[PDB]
Amino acid sequence: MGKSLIQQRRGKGSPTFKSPSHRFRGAVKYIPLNYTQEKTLRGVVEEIMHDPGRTAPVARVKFENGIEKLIIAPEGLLVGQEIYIGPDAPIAVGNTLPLAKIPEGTYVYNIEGIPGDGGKYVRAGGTYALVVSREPDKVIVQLPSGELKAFNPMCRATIGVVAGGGRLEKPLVKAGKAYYKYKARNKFWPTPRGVKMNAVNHPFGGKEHHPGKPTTTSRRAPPGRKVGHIAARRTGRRK
Amino acid sequence: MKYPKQIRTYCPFCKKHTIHKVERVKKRPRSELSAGQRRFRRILKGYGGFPRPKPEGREKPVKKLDLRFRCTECGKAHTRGRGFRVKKFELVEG
Amino acid sequence: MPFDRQKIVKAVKEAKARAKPRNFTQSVEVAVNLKDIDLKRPENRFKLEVVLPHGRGKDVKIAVIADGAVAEAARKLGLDVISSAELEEIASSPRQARKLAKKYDFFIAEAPLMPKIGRYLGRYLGPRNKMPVVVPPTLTDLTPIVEKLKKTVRIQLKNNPVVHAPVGTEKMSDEEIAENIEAVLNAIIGKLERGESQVKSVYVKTTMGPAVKIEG
Amino acid sequence: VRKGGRKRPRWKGGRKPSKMGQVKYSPKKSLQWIAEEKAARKFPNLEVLNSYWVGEDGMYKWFEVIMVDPHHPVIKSDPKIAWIALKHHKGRVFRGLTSAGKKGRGLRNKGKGAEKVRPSIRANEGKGK
RNA sequence: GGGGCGGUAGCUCAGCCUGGGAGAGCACCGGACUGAAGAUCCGGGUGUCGGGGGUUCAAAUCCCCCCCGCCCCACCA
RNA sequence: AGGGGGAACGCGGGGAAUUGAAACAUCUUAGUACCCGCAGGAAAAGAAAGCAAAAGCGAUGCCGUGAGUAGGGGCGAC
RNA sequence: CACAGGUCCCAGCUAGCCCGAAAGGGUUUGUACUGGGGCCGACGCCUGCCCAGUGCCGGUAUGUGAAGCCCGGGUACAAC
RNA sequence: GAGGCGUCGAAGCCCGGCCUCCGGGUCGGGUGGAGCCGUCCAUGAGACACCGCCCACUCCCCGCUGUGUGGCUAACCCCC
Repeated sequence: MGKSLIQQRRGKGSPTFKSPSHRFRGAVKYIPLNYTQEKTLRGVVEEIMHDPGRTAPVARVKFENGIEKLIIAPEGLLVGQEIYIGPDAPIAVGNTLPLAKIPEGTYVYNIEGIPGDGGKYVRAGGTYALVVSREPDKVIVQLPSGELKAFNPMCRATIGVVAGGGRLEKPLVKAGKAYYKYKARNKFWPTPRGVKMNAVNHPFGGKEHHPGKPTTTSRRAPPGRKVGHIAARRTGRRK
Repeated sequence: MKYPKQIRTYCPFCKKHTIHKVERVKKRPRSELSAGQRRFRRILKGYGGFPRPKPEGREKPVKKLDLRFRCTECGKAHTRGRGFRVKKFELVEG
Repeated sequence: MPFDRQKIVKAVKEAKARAKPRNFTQSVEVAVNLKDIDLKRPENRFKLEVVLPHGRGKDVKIAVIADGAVAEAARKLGLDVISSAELEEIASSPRQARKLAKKYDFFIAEAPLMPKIGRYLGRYLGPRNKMPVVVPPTLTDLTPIVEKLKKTVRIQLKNNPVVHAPVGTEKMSDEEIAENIEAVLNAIIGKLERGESQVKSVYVKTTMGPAVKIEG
Repeated sequence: VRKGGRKRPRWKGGRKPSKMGQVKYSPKKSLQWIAEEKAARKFPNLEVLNSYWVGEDGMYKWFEVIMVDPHHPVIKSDPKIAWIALKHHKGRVFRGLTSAGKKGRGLRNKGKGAEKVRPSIRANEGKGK
């Protein structure tokens, strides 16, 4: 029958479906080598740079341990800003402190998933999380999705919004310019439609128009059968 | 279809005609029991031969009649040659 | 129970022991659980009589109607032999002040009289085996006279899970009543029931003797 | 060593059904024996005399492998144990002459059933186990 | 052939462990009512309650023997 | 003190399919082909928790025989 | 065929999805302005009606539902 | 089995909790201070006469045992 499909190739490490990692220069960590606590650490905004690999603004921060690492830029940033880390940091835009010291109702980004790993959530350009509710048991944060997630208040996070936006998703205009975005990322494009790709290539279609099986597929089905609407709970929008 | 509840016919045991009392032949379950059952311990992976149950009907509208005729004079049953095919047997009084 | 416990087993000799300051001279009770008790075999069901080897200790009232030579035979054994006149008195009125129903335990009849016995005395004497019923003997002058005078004890089965046939009242030596208890046991076990412990339990108990469970 | 049986390659063949078993096809080679081969490999010269199970955590099993220096006169002079001198005793672990091998190979039986394990397994063409 | 559930007044059934001559609604018939159109009232009963027997004090349903429908399972003993 | 080599043979693992059954899936091909590690001039087995003609024997290979016999098996081919 | 555009779908990251015999690995120097999968094919005007069937998804009183476990019978033990 | 129990203190009088088909029974306080009963046998089925074990629905202390759930960390594991 058929062979490995388009997603199945990605996982292999195939080079058409592998990101370049040498025109990339990203990542952000708050230095978890000195834990969440400890005021020992301050830095200076060294530069506002373009990160080529996230196609986004980034800020370079130069620490007083003498280490250069990126922190995701706020809006309104200007070089020569001071960023402070530790609980002894003042509550200010572009300063980083644990959740407990952060009051509710303020825009926040770059929150840790698990305490001491430099962020695992909210690292996207122009996108920001809002601190809705705070309890010393657990601090509830409102995600870019809209979903309230509970976090432990030992986690670090920074005050402000993330700079840019309208510049990480704007009109593609034409095929040439669209193409330039997919080299900056990794998505398989141009990709044809399954409906008139053979029943060897793809479960649906034939040579003619007509599907072969319905789009929405079981969640308990094996690999190599995740096509169409994958784990859908409902479909369409009109009768 | 109707047959009397008691009826006089030949008994080999006592070697004479006598009255017999009728009930149905009653057959056993499986799952211990037998040498054919022990043959179904090669269905571990035995998918083609005998222990895969050769999957096919077709599977016959009739059966024949099989009816114990039970002796009163010694209480031992017998089953014998018959050929009454039946699809709506009734036992009735007699 | 006045004394002992009813989950400890004793012998039948030392289960009955004479020791009463009461006015009452200890009434003896035999009570038994049946395991696999049914009513769809007559060999699970325990309705029968058993003749005790030293008797109850009080007499069974038998009233007899007999006709023919059986009437004479019945007289020889030490009986009045009452008329069928009595069936009419019983049946006709629900009187009290002289009624002789509620005072009989068994009846014998010769075979033509039996349908009347069933309907008439059944009304009054009823269940608890004070009416005559064909399963325990109530036909035949010959043997049933001899047993009733020999103080046979009467039995009928309360379905679920018990049967009780209390042997009698103590009017004799302690051992004599152990011989009585053995007969009652041998009739139950002789009827064949299913599985192990068809007599699940046996107990011997009294008004003011030992009250004990025994083997069985 | 990890618990369980062998974890085996998955086929690209188009074979018969009843040869597709992966967990319904099991080893005859014992884990105690595997432990020896890992040990013997690690240090090229030190040679496996025997091995035993030293207990287990229920997630893994532990075995202690006894190794001896193949050249070191001390063992050689005292005859209580001196089975290392001969050439055969060099490379004994792979072929199955140890405790673990002897037990796994079915030289444990010697009476009834000893019909296809005698003298050897591939003296009969692999009818043994 | 093994198990479970429902077949009850013309219909669909309630109570079935909550036992008796004993049920319920809805059709249907009769009566108001209406110029007509229209809406709403007031009466009536049809199964000891699927069959046949037993225990029970009065059991439809408990027990013993089953017909009819439905769902899950089954030839050579 | 070791790698590696060596004409085949030997030890331990891993282990197909065309084919046969007039097809085909158990079965058959076959523990074959093929793959990995490893020893020797033979290898390995080997001095009894054995046999079981209940009697008689006392480590172990191999050849002839026991025999196409017991047993397995769509009870079909084998 | 691609295509810009349009739609529908899932997932808070110790994720979704997928690769590997294993040890592990891709997407990911990624983090919902993300990235993964289908369907349609610029722009203008529109996209009616149906869940009976088939698929997906959530729930499930009641019914049913394996092995393990438990109890009773059997068996001097075991099969059953 | 038509009788059994008691002056260690009982009916019968006065109240409390009480359930219910308001049938009638149980039950703690006390007055008391020595009987109340069944027989007759009405009643399809007979005796809180007395003596035994029991069957309905059901409730509770104690002993044994599962699962469900929440806390803990000492295993173990995921993150840096």
